Amino acid sequence: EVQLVESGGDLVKPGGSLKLSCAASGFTFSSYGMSWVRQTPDKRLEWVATISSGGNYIYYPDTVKGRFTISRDNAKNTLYLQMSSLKSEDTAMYYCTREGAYSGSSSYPMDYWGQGTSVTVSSAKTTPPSVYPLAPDTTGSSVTLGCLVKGYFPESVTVTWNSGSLSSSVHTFPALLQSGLYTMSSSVTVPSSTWPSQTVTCSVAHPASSTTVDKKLEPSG
Amino acid sequence: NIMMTQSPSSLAVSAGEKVTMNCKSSQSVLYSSNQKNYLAWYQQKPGQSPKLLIYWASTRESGVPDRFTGSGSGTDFTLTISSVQTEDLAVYYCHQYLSSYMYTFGGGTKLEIKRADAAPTVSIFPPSSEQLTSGGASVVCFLNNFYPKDINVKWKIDGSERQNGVLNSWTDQDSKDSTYSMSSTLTLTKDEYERHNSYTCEATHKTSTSPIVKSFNRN
Amino acid sequence: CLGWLWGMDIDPYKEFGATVELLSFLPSDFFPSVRDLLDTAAALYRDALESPEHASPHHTALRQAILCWGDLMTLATWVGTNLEDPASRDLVVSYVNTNVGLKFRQLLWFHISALTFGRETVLEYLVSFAVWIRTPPAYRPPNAPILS
Repeated sequence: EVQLVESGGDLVKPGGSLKLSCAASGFTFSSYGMSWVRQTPDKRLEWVATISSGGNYIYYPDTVKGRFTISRDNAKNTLYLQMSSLKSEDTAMYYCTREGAYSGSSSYPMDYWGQGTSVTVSSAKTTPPSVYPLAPDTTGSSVTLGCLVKGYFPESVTVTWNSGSLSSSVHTFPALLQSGLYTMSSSVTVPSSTWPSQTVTCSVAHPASSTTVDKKLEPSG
Repeated sequence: NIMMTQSPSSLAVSAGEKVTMNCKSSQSVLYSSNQKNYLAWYQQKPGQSPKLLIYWASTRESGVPDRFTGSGSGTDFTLTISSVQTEDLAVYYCHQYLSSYMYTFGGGTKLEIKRADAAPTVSIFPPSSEQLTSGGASVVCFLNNFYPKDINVKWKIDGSERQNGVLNSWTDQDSKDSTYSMSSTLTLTKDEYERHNSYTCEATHKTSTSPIVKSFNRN
Repeated sequence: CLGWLWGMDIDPYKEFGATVELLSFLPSDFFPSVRDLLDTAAALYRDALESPEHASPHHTALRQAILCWGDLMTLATWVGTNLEDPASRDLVVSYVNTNVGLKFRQLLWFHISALTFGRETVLEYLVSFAVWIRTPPAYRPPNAPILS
């Protein structure tokens, strides 16, 4: 099974450097060319670099040539992207892709994409979030609970309910920038027989600040 | 640089309908030697990486459902889904790989699912003890599982409509029920919050001419 | 046998990575003389399988290619006699040279360079050279890719 696993994504100050890695498995890595494709916040897909099966031929677009260096180690089954002189317009999700032309015909474009690593190029300082519980009126058949995760930077944050147990009725509201910091929210809809009788907690993880905060939702009065 | 243009930017279709999305390249991607168009179509489902759908403008990738059909030549290409499934909810991008020295992608067409109109389930939340403790006070309103996406939220503090410090966030279409959700957050200082008593959030949706009203009083 | 008189022959290079829809990109004058291609082919074929470990499916498949070329040299002389003379005996050399002749010319080169450089080196050259021709001129570098 073809798997491409990118790593290395982080918050970098403009003018800085960062090295991305991509661990490939489930194919003869030395038989395929590899590329990097980035997806910007506007959701546009932009080709960054390609390197042939052997590491002999290297291709770059005008936007990245002279700043980024694509490389591979066919012995470690890894693809690399050394980024330098980083600018805010380099902020994107970076995907590792396998070029398909190497399978047989020229017909084949890039076929497999990895999950990506997000790169944030900013001078704004890394800030951990503040998690606030949202608890409720004459309770119906089902109750809506929530978590307000405020004032973090950079994106992203992951919110899980009952540490993954409560998955089915969860809504994750996309983050919005307010006073140079992100704010987001999450909601769960549980049966009234389960809350507050059983304990409901939201777990917020901000990997950038190596922060994990677990907030128990308690009723009011 | 061969620029790729996609139209429309988004489109809503009901399950079982035929969909046509267009791709236009600034210059021909037809080889003339091969007599093959160097065009590909990728599908990106929410929270996932793109997946190759079509190559050579018309040939389906291994494992691609028969409902997906690519056509066109030179500069004008189309991707056709006949007939749509809720699973086909994704952003579809076109790509030219003639160049390979400068690969380009289209802006993408967002395929959304058309559904039976659904009214929101509104819930209001007063500021938490720990939030007030820090000097801030955020009032939250969740407008869950509605359809279509168009919704209005007005916040009323003691009968008067407020328009300062309100941020609204929409969820993307639901994978299960194809509905939208939205969170409205009124942010005040502890002092500004303590100065008033009645906090109301009114939701206006296509489903009813009467607003859905939820409120609380500090008592 | 590998090589054939078929229009679109089933699995010609598939087992070795590449396909005919990739080798087609390379020019006809690039490949050398058929005699030199087969002479240097049989040169490595004999001394590598014995003695091993050097048993590669490249020179192993070459036996099914050189003998199939022999299965044509014996066939062509017989066809240009048993039937008529105009467009029956004279079109026999016209069939092999150069359409059927090019198929073996590129097939020999493909398997020879696979041992000379490496299966991946060839597949890489084949992909990168194809990529070079596809590129719209001027945005494309004038220096064409090489195999060394």
